[PDB]
This record gives sequence, structure tokens and C-alpha cells, in this order.
Amino acid sequence: EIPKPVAPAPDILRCAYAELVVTDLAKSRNFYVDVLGLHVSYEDENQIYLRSFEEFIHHNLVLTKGPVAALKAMAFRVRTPEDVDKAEAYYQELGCRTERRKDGFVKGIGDALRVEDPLGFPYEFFFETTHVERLHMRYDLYSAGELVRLDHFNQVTPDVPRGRKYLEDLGFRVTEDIQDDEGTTYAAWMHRKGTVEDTALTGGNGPRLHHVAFSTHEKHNIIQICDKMGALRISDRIERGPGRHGVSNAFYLYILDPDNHRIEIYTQDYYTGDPDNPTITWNVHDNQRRDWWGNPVVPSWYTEASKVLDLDGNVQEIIERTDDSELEVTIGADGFSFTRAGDEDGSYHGQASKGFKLG
Amino acid sequence: EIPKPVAPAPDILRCAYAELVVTDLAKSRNFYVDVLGLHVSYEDENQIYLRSFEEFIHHNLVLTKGPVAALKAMAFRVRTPEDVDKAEAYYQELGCRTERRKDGFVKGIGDALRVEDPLGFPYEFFFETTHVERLHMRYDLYSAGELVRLDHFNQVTPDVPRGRKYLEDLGFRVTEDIQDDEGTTYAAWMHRKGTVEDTALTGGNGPRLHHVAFSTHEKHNIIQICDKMGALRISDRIERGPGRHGVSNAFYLYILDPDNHRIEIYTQDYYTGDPDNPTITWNVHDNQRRDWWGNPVVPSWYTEASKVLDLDGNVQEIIERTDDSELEVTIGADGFSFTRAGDEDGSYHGQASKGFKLG
Amino acid sequence: EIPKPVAPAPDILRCAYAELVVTDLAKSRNFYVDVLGLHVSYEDENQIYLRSFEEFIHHNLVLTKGPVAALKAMAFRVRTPEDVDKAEAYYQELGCRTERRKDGFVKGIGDALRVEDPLGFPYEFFFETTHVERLHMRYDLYSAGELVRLDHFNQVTPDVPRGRKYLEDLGFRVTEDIQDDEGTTYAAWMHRKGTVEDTALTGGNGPRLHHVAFSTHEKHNIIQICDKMGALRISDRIERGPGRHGVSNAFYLYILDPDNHRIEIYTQDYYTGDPDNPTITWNVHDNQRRDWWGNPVVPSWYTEASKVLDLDGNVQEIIERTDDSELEVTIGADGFSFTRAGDEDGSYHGQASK
Amino acid sequence: EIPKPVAPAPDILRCAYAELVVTDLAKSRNFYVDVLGLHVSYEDENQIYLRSFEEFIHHNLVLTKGPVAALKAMAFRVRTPEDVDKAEAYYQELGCRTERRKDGFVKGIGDALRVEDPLGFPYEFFFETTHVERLHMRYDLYSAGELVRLDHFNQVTPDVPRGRKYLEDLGFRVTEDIQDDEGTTYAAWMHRKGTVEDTALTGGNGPRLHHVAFSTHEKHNIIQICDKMGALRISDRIERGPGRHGVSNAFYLYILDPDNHRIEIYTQDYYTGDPDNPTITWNVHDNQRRDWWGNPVVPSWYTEASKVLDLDGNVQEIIERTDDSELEVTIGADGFSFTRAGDEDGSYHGQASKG
Ligand SMILES: O=S(=O)(O)c1ccc(O)c(O)c1
Ligand SMILES: [Ca+2]
Ligand SMILES: [Cl-]
Ligand SMILES: [Cl-]
Ligand SMILES: [Cl-]
Ligand SMILES: [Fe+2]
Ligand SMILES: [Fe+2]
Ligand SMILES: [Fe+2]
Ligand SMILES: [Fe+2]
Repeated sequence: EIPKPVAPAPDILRCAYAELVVTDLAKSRNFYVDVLGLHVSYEDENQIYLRSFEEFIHHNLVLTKGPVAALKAMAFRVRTPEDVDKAEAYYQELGCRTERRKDGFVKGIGDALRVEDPLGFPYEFFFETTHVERLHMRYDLYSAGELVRLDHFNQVTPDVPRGRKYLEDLGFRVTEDIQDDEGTTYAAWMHRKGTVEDTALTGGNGPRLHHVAFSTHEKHNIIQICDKMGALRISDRIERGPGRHGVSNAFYLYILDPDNHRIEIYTQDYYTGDPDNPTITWNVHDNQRRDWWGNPVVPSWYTEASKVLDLDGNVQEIIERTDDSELEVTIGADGFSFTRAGDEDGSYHGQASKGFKLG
Repeated sequence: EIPKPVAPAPDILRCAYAELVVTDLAKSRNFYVDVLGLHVSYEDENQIYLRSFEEFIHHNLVLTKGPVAALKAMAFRVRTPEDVDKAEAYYQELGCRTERRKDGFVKGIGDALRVEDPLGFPYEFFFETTHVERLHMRYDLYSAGELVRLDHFNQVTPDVPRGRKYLEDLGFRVTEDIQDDEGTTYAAWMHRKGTVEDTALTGGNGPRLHHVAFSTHEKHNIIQICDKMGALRISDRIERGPGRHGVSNAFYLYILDPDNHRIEIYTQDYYTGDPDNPTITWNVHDNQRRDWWGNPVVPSWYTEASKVLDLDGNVQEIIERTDDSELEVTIGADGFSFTRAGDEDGSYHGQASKGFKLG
Repeated sequence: EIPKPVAPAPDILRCAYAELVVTDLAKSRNFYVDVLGLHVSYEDENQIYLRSFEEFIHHNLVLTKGPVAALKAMAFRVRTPEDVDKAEAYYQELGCRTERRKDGFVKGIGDALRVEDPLGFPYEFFFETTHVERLHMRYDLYSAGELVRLDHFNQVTPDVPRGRKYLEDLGFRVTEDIQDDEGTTYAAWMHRKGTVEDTALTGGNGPRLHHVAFSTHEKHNIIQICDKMGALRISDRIERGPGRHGVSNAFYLYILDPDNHRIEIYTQDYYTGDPDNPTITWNVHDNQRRDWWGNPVVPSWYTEASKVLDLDGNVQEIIERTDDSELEVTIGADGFSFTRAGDEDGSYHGQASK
Repeated sequence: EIPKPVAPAPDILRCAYAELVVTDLAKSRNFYVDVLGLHVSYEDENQIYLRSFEEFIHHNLVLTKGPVAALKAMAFRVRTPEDVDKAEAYYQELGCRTERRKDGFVKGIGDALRVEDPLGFPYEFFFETTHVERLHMRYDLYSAGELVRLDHFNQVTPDVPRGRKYLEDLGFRVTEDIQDDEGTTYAAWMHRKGTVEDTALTGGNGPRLHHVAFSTHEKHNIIQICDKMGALRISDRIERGPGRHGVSNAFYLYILDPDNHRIEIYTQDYYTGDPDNPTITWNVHDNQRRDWWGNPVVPSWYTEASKVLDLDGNVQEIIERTDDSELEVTIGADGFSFTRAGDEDGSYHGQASKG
């Protein structure tokens, strides 16, 4: 169990950007710019800096060329310059390695702290950032599939309660979770900015990065991404969806970048900013918890996720989950799911919903 | 092979209504009225008469209580009273059983002919119908999932080219179809009213009724149907979707009524009313043909369909398809499909797309 | 009254394209391509040929450079090649001037008949046209404001009953109209393809072209056109809307091109294909007939419209409407309208709504 | 000028509910429940307690039968019970009249402080509230016009800078405003929850309540409200819109309840939670600032607004604005507005846009 420091936690505002290492920068650019329509803040031979339609900070996504595709940093913006100092002190007390750069790790970020957190994830905390033209009313640029915000990250980690307690001490509040009747936690969602999530924990081998999520204004915008991917004959890069979530109540889609980094497109979750916001716990065997319409969760969604780097740029070693596997208990050979609690009708034994089994 | 009569074909306007036999009228009422929001034109202990939001004829759907759930009639409106006489002459020349009732078979229909057609299907042809209040501007009644029109029927039959040729002689024009490189036809779509389909043929054991389709105004209306069925904890009655079709380009959903009759909800196909409307043929192994986003077709979609009745109310005997099965050649153990023709990446062998095999 | 020819009417499928004369081709191209997103089928230094997202015929709009902005032709597709011969015999019997070009008037159209019709409008009838790539599943090209079909034309003419009867003889069926209790007709809508309209008649001084209409898939696509025009700081070229129509029940917007040609964007009217489709008549004083939400109709919408050309390319002389004016009877100084019939609450007198 | 207290400001989370006095409780019920689809948390013969589709606190709107239609309270939720003590100390030092009830003023609210604030408005601050079934996934109940959240209030007040400085001290941050080139401020928007606004100030005679605003998920939900009101033949209770705002960038509609209280329906503004969120200032003569599409703003939108009560239940006296009037300088007889700055084409002298 990760102890609560004496030092005060940094005041985190929100998730702000991710730095992803990619193997072919031009292929990646084609995906995030030509397919997804993200706005280029800066680019050169080594990096692409991208932002969403409504962003005023320099970027929400940095693509960095490197030999091994991986998450290099998931970056949170903090409330003041002094909060970056607080972050350094807090993580030092946790016994974590930290690196401080007064002039930033990436362009358009100033004083920044990166840490190898207790779950092995590379986090950044910063305040200073270059403001850019906020494109929120540039409807001359607006795409039929326009990505308007960065919304959240999702992390794969083998011990969800351990992580959850650490994120609670850092000031994140859990909005929803998935548990069973035998004491196992499979997933949790937690926030700072008053939406369902800024980060989320998914039970599995880790540290790995599950996805980064961007939002759209309306559901039809998500449908358009799917439609465009069909027209580009890259529908094989739609992993799962589109759907309605149980957890979060958002309409959603998961797609895969050229290095298999998973991106979620999301819209219309709900307000969580009250401190006693009712926490919602779903049972892992409820077949409406992940897709509210009951559609089956594709097995790659549970098994595949991105490598993460340490501060030297080396891939973090994976620690195997020993708690029960959500895949196995729901759609594997001994799995079970229900539509209506206690009703045998609409239940699934040892296979997925809608007449499918695991490939 | 079905000969083309010397007698003139009736001028068919559109699909107009279906009569389905249902086993429990109150449970069927709940589904069609309380879940789906269709509007009651007439009802009693034996039947419920339903119409869509923009309809002016008496009804689009008649639920008739009986012992065996089945299609009893699929009805087309013809242009003039004289076309009913033409339908009668045409089918008598084909050597089909016909029955004529000057005062209709169901309420709100007047002079009508029912026929056991050459494919075993119970067709009705009529002109006269009782006009009712057209609810098209009754936004005080409009539901978030409102069904606005009847769009089409889909019929299962063993020999698609044989049925197609017969429908062409009747004046239906083929818009899209699905074939393979060795000359098998798996499905065909054909219209009179200048949309993609008024009826459609799906290759399989027949005669059976695949579905009846209603349209909505917008894609979010279809999303709401899914969302409501989740809230009612009947997501197990969502069979397939929602999706974008390849064939037709419509946004779609398939759901199952209490007797397992399949209902499609559909919106935003394209104009086909020009006589040289370009036909579109798809390869059966193209994994974007049915769902444009490459999502897998649930196997029940290929295997299950409603019984149909003859003019005495007995179930029509089923005849086995001997051409190749669409299920088997795409998603069965020996099936295959592709995202990009010729590309092994994004292809599926011996299972469905997205990492599933047959349950 | 325009007599019915004994010659059979051509079988008209739908409205197909308009040829608009424009004064500055580059400015016009910026509006129809860069702002509105129509797809180029052909261009050169004299003309731009444009189509909507789901079209397979060569074009829905031809922009032709010329000295005076005007409608040059409103073209209907007919069902077979022989229907062009029918159209020629029909308009000849009507006493109208006609011109037949076996290889077409504009690129991508074959054998074509143009006429000065009895209302003074330049109509074209054709069958043959060059097919192009139908872009209906080209979602890589799809705009947030995408125009998906050509829907209809709207003509300004002084005597609506006279024009309506002429159109009915040609096979158009009236779907909706606007009348008063005194028996005046102010407008009528009529169709061939099974929607509310392929053309429509607006009472006023004519012949003038009121607008050309394109459809979108959804309401949000119309919203996006407005939002884009705001970002381009040309919100002054939004004339009226967005709104819900009473007549037609369609969601709508009216905008002005650089020569003040009016374009409607339109979605979600209803099916009219049955021969006994119920006809709806609105009262001219009903403030929900034009905009269902009761928003006022700007006077420019009633008074302004495009010149039309004769077959020589000269402007057609205009005839003044002598029947009552819809403008005057609803929003002029002696006009009125209501929200609920016979209720002075929500009524407007000598004054527009709201 | 309103001084800044030595006492620390309460930590305000968001606008939470409004209490509106209405004259005919049945007619109001019909509007808010039958037309608009709000959900009943509690009702009796004197009061209806309503909530939006995604709310879990007891209510977002209280309709209270009374003899004079008016705003009785605009309530903000604070982060902790001790924040209600802070609000009490803060307003006392301001020399504002306060009243504190441990068991609340309305049903479903616990310990609560009401104040007559320095602008004459009745604010409530509370933490304690009765939790109710969150209906956010009750799509069996979801209306085609569904109102999903309470978004904001908008207040009419004569001196916008005076008001702004006071709200800033209280911890609200200004996101957008409307000024001219002569030093006048006509309007300002400001927030706690990270949206464009929790409350907003409109320059005018006041204190008056301009409107209360509810959100929808999508733009088509607002369009459905208009379509329904047409079917119900009450399109005359549509005041302004639907439209796209300049300020806020939100899609919007303004409608009027049976006592003429103005309700806005609103969707899809942007995130403002960062402390250095760029402030946007519009010029008052910019014809895209209120409606981005340049549709004219009807003069009733500028002149009409609801009475507000003091803590005894009496109507607050109205103080006249002496700063220039937004109405007069844009759409009055000597008004002006532009489409493109510096372009005569698309400008309007002495009248509203669009004819
Ligand atoms: O403004 S109207 O409701 O009369 C109307 C209805 C349909 C149209 O296409 C139109 O331009 C005008
Ligand atoms: Ca268990
Ligand atoms: Cl999920
Ligand atoms: Cl399909
Ligand atoms: Cl405004
Ligand atoms: Fe997520
Ligand atoms: Fe279908
Ligand atoms: Fe029109
Ligand atoms: Fe507002």
C-alpha cells in the first residue's frame, strides 16, 4: 500500500497532453492530421505537436519519433508555478525518481517535472505553456469529425485498489468503478476537472497505456469518424464501437494508430464536480456496464495496450496481474454475464454476447 | 424460371404495411407502442393497427393475435383501383392462388387482392385505404426515437436470381446486390418509390420474412432506441448494430420483437428514381459491404427469420438453399473476408472481424 | 389560362440542375466551392460545373460568366430520350419559343430542349447526361455542412392559379399552398419525384427566380453553414433562418451568393408519392405557415429575386402582380398575423412578429 | 466600489438551483413539466421541486406560489459545510443582511445561508442536500427536448464593473465581456465550475433576473423545443433564437414562462477551468457578438427581466443604469452595428440587422 505523504499534493487542474513515441512520423501524421483532423501547432523532422479545436495551450498531443513506440509522458497541468515544486516534493517523499527541466521537456511547455510514479507510469506536471490561437469558433476549419478537447487517459495496472488509493491521496476522486461480489476491483475512473475522468485504471499487466481520449461535440461527429475510416478503407483500424458506455454514460469509439496506440473518441458524459458526487459501482458480470447496448467487448480491448517508458527512455518492465481477469470472468471459457440480474434469459455462459465467442 | 406474363403488371407505388401474427397481443403492444412509440389507428382484443409519424393511410403495421407467429401479409399500395384488377390477372396468368375481397382483409383497407406468390410469399395489393390524421407536425407527440415512415421489407428465398427476375417483371428495379467472383448471388435490393429498397431478397432457406424496416429522421433517433432498450434492460433484444450499411449507405439497427420478428430501424439512404440509376455490386468477401465500419454480422442475422403463412393461415413449407451460404463463406470456420481487396492485413480467415469467432 | 396541349406531356423525373449567370467567376467559385463545398465536375475560365454529394449525373449547378447576373436555365430531367421530342412538340403547341441542341447547351448534357415557357421562364428538358463518380460514400470528402442533393426551384410569378394549372397539365401535383378566405392564392408547391416540391410558385412580380434549394442529411449540417458564415464574417449574407417551415415541415436556411442569387438549404420534408397525397392549405395570416416557430419573414425575402433570361440571353421583362401581396397583408402597415386563430394574444397588426 | 473582505471567501462549486415565485402553480407546472419535461422531485399545493435529467441533488428549480412573480433565491453549492460559515462571515463583513437556517429554506436543502448581496440579489449558499435518483441513464424517460443540467443565471445590474470586481473577489473568473471604445462595459460572464458561466451580469436597470439557463445534450434537442412549442401553438412564447452565441459559443434559445420569467436553453460552450483562461472581449457594435449569425436581438430581450425579492419577501427597488444602453447604441434610432469591422457593407445605422 502506497503511503500518504506529509507534503501537500500538487493542485492538478486536468489532463493536458500526452507525448507518444512513434516509429514512422509521416505515417503517424497522416493518421492524426489527415484522418482525425487535429491542428498542427508545430512540427519538424522529429516531432509533431497537435491540438484540439477548443484548446488554447500549445498542444494536447506530441508525437516523437523513436525506435520503440510507447507512452513517453502523460502530462497534467497544475494550478500554479508553485504546484510544480509541490509535485517534486510529494513524489520525492513517495521515493520516486524525478526529473526537473526549467525550460520544459517538449516545445511550448516551460518549467516541468517528470516522474516515474509508484505504478511505473511517466507523469509530467507543469504550469507554464505557450498560448496559441484558440480555434473554438473557427468553423471555417471545423471538420465533420472534429476533435474538440482532450478528455482523459486510461492506464493498465495490475492492482487497481493500490493505484486508486494513491490517486485519491493526490486528490483525484473516483466517479465509477467495476467490482465483483468477491472483493475484486477490475477498473476505476477518477477525476480532477469535474468530468467522469482525467485518468482511469484498468486492471491488467502493467504499466501500459490503454488509451488517450478526445471528445467531440455530438454523437454524429463520432459516426463520421467511422464513416471516414470506411471511405479510406481503414475500417480494420476501428477496434471497438461505436457504442454507449455504461460507465461514464458517454458515446464512444476506439481506434488504433499506426503503432497500435489506442485512441478513444468520446462525448456527453456527466458533471462530477461536487465533492460528494455519488460513486457508481457496476458488477463485472453486468453485460451493460461497458457497452450499455450489450455489444460484446472485443478481446484485444482487454489484452492489448501501449508500452510506457521510464525517464531514461527505456521500456518499463511489465508486472503480471494476479487478481481475476475481466476478460476471463465475463467472456472466457468459465465466464458469465447477465442482462437482467437473476434472470437466466439474456445470460451468457462461457462466451460473449450476441452469438460470438473469443477468436 | 418464372415467365413474364402477357398481362400488364400492376403499377406498384410502395410498400405500405405488413400483417404479422403475434402470440401475445399485450406483450406485442408493449413493444411496438410503449418501447417503439408507434401510433395506434385502431385496436381491440384481436388486433392492433399501427402507423408511423408521417403516414396518412390507415396503418403501416397490423398485429393479429394467433397461434403461430408469422408473416400473414406483406402489402403494396398500387396507383389506381384498376391496378388491383391488373394484379389479379397477372398472378392468375402466373398460375398463383389468389383471393380478392372487395371490402378488404384488414380494417382501413378496401378492395384488396392477396396472392401466394411464386416464391411462396403472401403479397397483398390494394389502392383504397382510410385516410387518418397525418401526425408529421405533431411535435407534442414526437419521441426521441420516433419512427417516421415505413421503408421496406426483406424476404429470405433460396434462389436470389430467380426471385430477382420475377420482381423485375413486376417493375421493381435492382439498386444494389452482393455476389462472388464465381457467379453466386447472395442478396439483392430493389425499389419502386425511388429509395434503395421497397423489398429485398436475402439468400437462404425460404420463404421466410427477414425483417420489416422503419425509418427515422436522424441518426441520433436510432441511437436513442438503443439507449432506451438499455434503460428498459432489454439490450438482449438488440440483435445487430447500430451501424452504417455498405449496401444502401443507411444508418441502421436490428431489434427483435416478443415473437422474434426482426425490425430494422434505418435512415439516410439515397435517391434511386432515375431509370439509369447506377447499380452497385459488392463482393461477398468485402467486410465493409454489410457494415461499412467492418463490424461483424451476428450469425442469427443469417440463420433466423419469420415463418410466412399461405392464404389459409397455414405456415408455408420451407425449401433449402443449395447455393453457397453467406455466413459460411465469410465468418464460418472456412470463411474469409477482407478490408482491402488483395491485402492480407485487415483480412479475416475462419472467424469474424474484430477478434470474434462464431458462438 | 394556358391551354392543355393535345400533345402528350414529357415524363419529368425531377429537377436536375440550374445554370446561373454570375459576374465574377472567381468570387462565385469561392462561395459555391470554398464556402458551400460543392464538388467540381468541370471548370474552365468561363464556367464552373458543380454537383452535390449523392449526385451521379454530371452536375446540379452550372455557373456561367456573363455581363448580367440571372437565371439562364432551370433544367428538368425526363424519363427517356423520346421525352425530349415530347417536350418539343408540347411547347411548340403551346406557342412558346424553343431551341433544340442535339449535343446540349452545357457540358455533360446531351440532346436538350430549351424553351421560354408561358410564364416567361427558361426551362430545359434533357435525358442524356455524362455519369460521374457518385460521391455518396466518400466520407473522406464530406463537409460538416455537406450539400447532398439538389431539391427544388422556386419561381416568382404574378398569377399563381394560372401557373399552377399549367404545371398540373405537365404532371406536377400540388402538395401545399397558401390562400386567404377571400380566395387569393399566394403560393403553391408541387412535385414529380415524391417530395414536397420540385418547383414552387411564389406570388409576386415575375418571371424571377426566387431560389434554388439543396438538401443536407441532418439539421446540424445547416447549423454548420451558418456557423461557417459567421467565422468567414459574411453573416450579412444569411438572409433568413435557420428555421422550421410550416409549409413542407422542412428545416431551412436562406443565404445570398455574390450576385444575390438566393440559395435555400433544406432537410427533412415528407413523402408525397401517393396520388391521393393529402393537400395542405394554410391561411396567409397564420404566423406559423412560413416559419413554424413564428419568426418574422424579412421583407427582402418577398421583394428580392433573380432576373431570368430569354433564349437570346437577354433579361425577361417583368409583369407586376395585381393580386394581393403576402407582404402587405401580413407585415405591411394594414397587415396582420396570428399565432392562434381568433386570439388577439400573439397576434401582430401593422407589424411583423417578435 | 465594493471592498474586498479580510474574511476568506467561501469555496463555491457551481450554481445549483433557483427559487422562482409564480402566480398560478398549475399553469407553471404545465410549462415546466408538460412542455419542458423537467422531473418532479417533490410537489405539493404550494411548491414544485424540479430537477434536470443528470442531477443528483434534490432539485435545480423550485416554483413557489406567491402573489408577485419574482426571483426569491439564486443558490450556489459550496464545497464543504464549513464554507457556509465562511460565506456568512464574508457577507457580514460586507455589511450585507444575512439569514442562516440549519434545516434549510426549501425542502431537500440542509444548512443554508441567504443574503441580500451588494447588488441587491438574493443569493443562497449551502452544502447539505438530499440526494435523489440520478436519471442520467433513464432513457425510458428521455424527451426529444430533454433538459440535462442547470447551467447558469444571468443578472441585470446597472454598473457592470462594480459588480464584476465583487464577483471576482468572491472567486468568480471573467471569461468573456462586452465593452466599447469609450470605456463602457455592457456585460460580463464569469464562472466557478469551468464552463463559460455560472452567473453573468447584463447592464441594465436592476437588480432584476435576466434568465435561468438549462443545458441539452445536442443542438437538435433545442430545435425540438421550438418545434413542440409550434405544435402546441405557443410559438409566441419563443422570444429569441434558436441561434449560435458569439459570447460563449453556445447554441441557444430564449423562451418565456407563464409569469414571463425567461428561460434559456443552452448547449456546447467550452472549458474555462484553467486559471489563465484567455478572456475574450467583444465590441458592443459587433453584430456577431450575441448572435453569431447576425440575427437581430429583439428589444424585449434588453428591456424585460424578472423582479427579485429581498429576504423578507418584498420586491427590490430598481436602480436605473446611467451608463450607455446596449439597446440604444446598437439598434436604437442612433444605433450602429457592423458585420466586418471597418466595412460599410453589412453595417446597420439606426436599426437592427436583417431588414
Ligand atoms: O417559407 S415557407 O414555409 O412557405 C417555404 C416552404 C418550403 C420551401 O422550400 C420554401 O422555400 C418556403
Ligand atoms: Ca462472484
Ligand atoms: Cl468500456
Ligand atoms: Cl446488412
Ligand atoms: Cl446573447
Ligand atoms: Fe476511456
Ligand atoms: Fe433492410
Ligand atoms: Fe424552397
Ligand atoms: Fe445565458
